[PDB]
This record gives sequence, structure tokens and C-alpha cells, in this order.
Amino acid sequence: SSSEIKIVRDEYGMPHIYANDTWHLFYGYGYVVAQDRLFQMEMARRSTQGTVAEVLGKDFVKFDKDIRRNYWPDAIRAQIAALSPEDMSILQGYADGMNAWIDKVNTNPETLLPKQFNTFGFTPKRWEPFDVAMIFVGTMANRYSDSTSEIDNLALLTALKDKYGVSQGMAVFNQLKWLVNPSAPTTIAVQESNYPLKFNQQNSQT
Amino acid sequence: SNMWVIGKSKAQDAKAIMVNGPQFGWYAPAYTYGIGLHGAGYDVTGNTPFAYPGLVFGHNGVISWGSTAGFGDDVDIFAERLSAEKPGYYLHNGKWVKMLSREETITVKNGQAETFTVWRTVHGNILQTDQTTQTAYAKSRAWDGKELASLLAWTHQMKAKNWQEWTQQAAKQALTINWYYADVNGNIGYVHTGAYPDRQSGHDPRLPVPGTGKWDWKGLLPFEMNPKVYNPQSGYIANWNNSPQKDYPASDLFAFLWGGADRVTEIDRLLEQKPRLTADQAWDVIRQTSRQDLNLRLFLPTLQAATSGLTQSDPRRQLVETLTRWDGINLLNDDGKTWQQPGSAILNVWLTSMLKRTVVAAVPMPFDKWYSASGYETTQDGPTGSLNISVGAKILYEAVQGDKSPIPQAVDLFAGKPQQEVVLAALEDTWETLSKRYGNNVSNWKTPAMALTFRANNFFGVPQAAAEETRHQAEYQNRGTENDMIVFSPTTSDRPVLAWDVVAPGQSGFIAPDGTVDKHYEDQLKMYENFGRKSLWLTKQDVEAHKESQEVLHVQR
Ligand SMILES: C[C@@H](C(=O)O)c1ccccc1
Ligand SMILES: [Ca+2]
Repeated sequence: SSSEIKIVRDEYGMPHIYANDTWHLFYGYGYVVAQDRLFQMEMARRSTQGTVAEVLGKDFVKFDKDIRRNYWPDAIRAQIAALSPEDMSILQGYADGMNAWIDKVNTNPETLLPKQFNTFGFTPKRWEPFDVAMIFVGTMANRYSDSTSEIDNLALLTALKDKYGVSQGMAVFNQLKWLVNPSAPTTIAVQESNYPLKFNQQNSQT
Repeated sequence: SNMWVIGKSKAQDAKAIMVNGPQFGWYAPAYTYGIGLHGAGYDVTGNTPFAYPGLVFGHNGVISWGSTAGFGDDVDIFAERLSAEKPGYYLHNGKWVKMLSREETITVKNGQAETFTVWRTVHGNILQTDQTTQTAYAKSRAWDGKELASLLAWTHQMKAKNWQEWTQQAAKQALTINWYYADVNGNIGYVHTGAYPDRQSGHDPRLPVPGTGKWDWKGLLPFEMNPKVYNPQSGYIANWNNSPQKDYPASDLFAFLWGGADRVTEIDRLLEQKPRLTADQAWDVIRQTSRQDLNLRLFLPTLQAATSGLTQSDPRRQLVETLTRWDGINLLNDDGKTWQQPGSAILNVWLTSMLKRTVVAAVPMPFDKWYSASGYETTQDGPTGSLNISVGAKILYEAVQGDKSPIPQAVDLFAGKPQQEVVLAALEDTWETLSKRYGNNVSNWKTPAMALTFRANNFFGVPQAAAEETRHQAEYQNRGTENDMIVFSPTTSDRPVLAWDVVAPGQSGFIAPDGTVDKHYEDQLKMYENFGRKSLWLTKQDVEAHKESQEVLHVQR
């Protein structure tokens, strides 16, 4: 059956989804995620979109604001709207599968609502592809691929030049924050290859 | 995060072994989620953070994959030129261009809502800080507009059946991530994936650039530039967030450096020590690296030289002999509280003192603070992440290397003083400090061990569980939040692939309304603790033979 989704859990509760098409496969995935980690995923959704204060109060306002200033929702949405039917099926299925479990949860909360929801005083709401996408954007791209301290760096370089003079100051910055260091142990050995690009290390943009 | 991939020339009783230990911090419930997908072109098993559609750690019976953060420099900052007369505009390519802007409202439980505006330019969103009537800074990511593509690339790579099909997906992943490959035939590979900017000539990527136009990126570098290797002569691929390749520049973070001192050497050493390794020995590398003090190996020689000519009764000399006899592998005493040996405490005190006398003394306040951490700092809950060699220590290491360092010592961190004298003075501080605390009989020193906490708040500091759900583990271990190993073509099995992982505390985070905790709420916690692991199933028959429950849904889109 093209509509059949089988879920089999192993000795550790780990789910294996069996389905025929893209949408049904990820529907199953979303379904088990909602069974296993609904509260964790609900709060994750909120962290990545900056809507924690809605449920936890004033101590999270600054946090919410910082989250929102660090991305552009409409751009994320446009990336989703440009997705092919097959790719969309991944995000839509996943969101739908979660929704299927969430509907069952809010229909019979006396036995299915994770205790944390009663404890924090709110109930779970449905998901859309945007939400699924932001889990990834907020916890992977923003946590691990969004690092820079250039402003602080220029501040440090500026102090070094004030203390040691211009030429020496530049030299000390290249000593505390080198661009490259040839003695750095590398995952790819020198025998294999090297990076062919050379960079300015004199702040020549000024 | 660490990773070692052992190829055919170095695998024993197998053709390839992959062992990944991604270091995300420790949380309850688990940071990653175990999942198997079978259909629509997928056939995979493994586990992945926040249940992303794409499994970051897993295999498909033909190839296996993993990741560690790359930390390449894929973000630059553009100093936009503003004008009081044109609020909301910035100067770009000769014209006053209108910034993108949006209104947001923070609704607040039991509080008053707050409304504010977020601003963006052609370079990226505007930063709140460092704002002036004339200037605002935009954060420019090489991956801007490629978020979804990276998410899909991570999903589609799961269907790859060889190096060519896999690198095709790797070229679409735009975040700065190290990707690793291994396959049933014993092939192994690595790609420092991501989008990287094609910068103008003269653009120092560690410092901001004007946003008026002349410094705009040319575009993005092509995939040909991304560091990669397939079946390296060494016969192995090891990484611990260290540099991918010779002459490859790191992230611009002032606290981040790829230099002579790198924790990855700890892994290279164990892989080179044995010509071939079995799956069990490759797994054992987790236990060993998770207990290895990372500073011993770097400063011991310096410590020996300085005390080599002192009398036997010199207490400075004796702290060094202590270190010399030590393997640097910390173990817990029977008490579950202290370490069997005092080496880390010694190095910590000595290093803290060295930095304050050297790097710290040469940097103008308040930047000096950036270089004073010894890398042993922690709270009673223990480290929130991995342990690493501190930025100051890395700089200090170039200094004690003398002429063997390729980094010109523009200023002498030792300020004219002989290195030995400064090393001795720091040993003197260490002895005074430590002997005053533990007494003069070193052999009975019971110094504090680091412990580990699976936190109830997620990485953002937002509760993802109730406080009481926090889990504790006596022994801190500098290892992955999860560890998975995939072994291809194991000679002692009936399968062409075997795989294991550990997802602690457990697969499930569910607690019923009455407080009844799921059967899979904490069944992997003790396993994590003792470097244990459970099997990951892939084939229909394996999953079926190990089934605990089954459920069938009938649904139409
Ligand atoms: C934890 C983080 C890292 O290595 O720093 C990471 C990011 C992306 C994939 C694996 C690990
Ligand atoms: Ca940069």
C-alpha cells in the first residue's frame, strides 16, 4: 500500500520507518519524533524562533530579541517556496507526521500529554515546514557556522598599534592571532595537498 | 568533536572503521535522536541532532558518514556607512540604498509585550552592538541563502553509494563542516565542506571591511578549493576541530587557533602507534582520549629543561619528576571524587601562572583577559563542552619552541628574562599554592576530578525538561556527546557491516502525566558511563529479530 507506514522499534526504543514515498517516509519520522521528544522539540522550536518568553516569562525577552535579530524569516520561507515537490515532501511530511501525533495528544491529554506541558502551563501546537527548517537553522548553522570576532580583533589590533607602534603592532597581532601557522597538525597530510590561496595579513582594507 | 577513520591499510579484521564523537555538550533528554529510514531511496540507520531529517551520524550498508565542525572563516563583517539625514539607509556603490527592516513583537508570559525593529543590508543583518550615528555593522555569511540547501545536502548524501555521488552532495552543504566518508570496500574520505568567499585582493579576513562597495566579496570560491582527501597515504583520517590542510586559514575568532599545539596530535599518536587497529582498539581510543590531559605533552619538555640542572631536593624539580612519570591519563579514586594523580592540578596552576607572566603581561588591558585562561576552568557541574588547549597556551607554546616556531616573536613574551627563570618562578608558585592546600606529601594528594552533567536546559539556556531531570555522571570524559562506530567488512561477522552507538540518557524523553517515565528514558545512561555501546540495526531481518513493538499507519497526503 502506498499509504502504509510501518514503524518498528528495537530493544532500545529506536524507531525504523518503512514507507513507499518521500512524504510517507518523513511523516513516519515526524510521528516518532513527536512520540519521543515532543517537549524537547517544542522548546527547541521556541529557542530557534525566539518565542520562549511567551511561555517562560520576562527573563527570556533579551534572549528572544537576540534570536530574532540573527536571522531573516522571510528569506528562510522563500528558500522553502523554491523547493522542488520532492524536497518539499521531506519537510511537509515531517511536519504532518508530527501533527498527527500532536492531534492525538491534544485529543486525549489525560494520558498522552508529556508531563512537562502540564508543569510549564501550556499545550503543544502544530508544525509547518518552516518550523522544521528552523530547528536545523537555529541549532546547527547558528550555533556552529556563525562565528566571527572581527570587531574585537580590530579593537585588539588597534590597541597593539597604540602600545607597540604601527609596524610592530601589526607584527604582534600576527603573533597572537596568526592567519596561518605552517606547523599546525592537519587532517590532510602535506604529501597529499596544500591550500593554494594566500591572504593579506596587514589589514590592507584600511 | 573528534573523528578517526581507519582505512584498509590500517584496519585489522575489517576493511574500514569510523569512530565519531561529536561534542555538543550534555543534555537531558539526549542531544541526538536515533532513527532508521527504509524506503523512497533511503536505507539508513544512526542518530542525529534534534532529529534533523538528515542523519549526521549513520550508514546505509554501503557507505558511512560523520561530521565535526570545520571552523573555517566563512563570515566577514561589513562596516556600513550611515547618515543621520537618511535613517534606515546606507551608502553602497555610490547610492543611498534602503535597508531591509521588519517589526517583531516579543509576547511575554505574565509580562508586557515588547516591539522592536530588525535591520538588514545587502551584507546581512545589522548587529545591535557597536552602533554609532555614522556606523552599523552587518554580519556576512558565505552560506546566506543556502540554509535549506545544506539541510537537503545532509539528507541526500545518505543515498550516496560511492565517493563521487557523496562529494556531489558535500559540495552543496554550505555550512563550515568537516564531512567524513567510509565504505564497504575499505575506502575512506574527508571534505572540509562549506561556502567560502572569494575575497578582494588585500582583504584581511580577520578584520572588518567597509560596506560601501569596493570591498564586497567577488563571489564564492568553487568546490575545487575545499580541502578534501580520498584514500590518503597515511591510511587514516583524524580530526579534533584541528586544521584540515596545510596553509588553510582558520575561523577569525580571537580565541581560536590552529598552531603547533593541537589536541589532534593525541589521536594521531594512538593511530600511528599500532600499524593496524581492530574495531575494539579503535573504540578504545575514545576512553583514552577522553581521559588524556592535553597540556602535559606540550609543556613537559620545557618543564624538564628548566629543572634538569637542579638538586634532587628541589620541590620545583620534584613536581616535574611527578609529571614525567605520569601518562597523563586521569583516573578516578575509589571515592568517585578525586583523581588518582595530581598532574592536571599541577599543570593548571603552573600554566595559569605562566600565562599571567607572559602573554597576559604583553597584551594591553582589557584584551589581556583573553589570554589568561589555562583551559582547566570549570564549574561544580563540570565542563559544558570539550576540553582544549587554551588560546594563551597555544601562543605560549610557540614561544617555548624558540626558533623551531614558524611564528615570528615580534615581542618577547618572556620580556628579556631567560625562559628557565620564568618557568621556575611559575613552578615556585605552583608548589607554594599546592603544598599549602594539600600538604607537603605529594604522593597523597587527592585533587578534584571533573564531573559531568546532562543538563535539563538546552544549549541556549532554555529548559527542554524539568530541572529534576538533570543527570549526573561522576567522571567527566572529554568525548562525544554521543559516540558511534561503523565497521565495514568485519571478518568475524555474517554481515558486510556492523554498527554501534550510545544515545544517553536514552531514546525517549517521554514522561506520562502521572509522572511515569518511559521504558527508554534512561536505559543508556550507565552504558555511556562505562564506554559501552549497543548495536544499530539496518537490514529488515535484523530490525525484525530485535523488534520490541510495531505500529502501522494508513494515510494519504
Ligand atoms: C559540536 C560541533 C563541533 O565539532 O564543534 C559539531 C558541529 C557539526 C557537526 C558535528 C559537530
Ligand atoms: Ca572573517
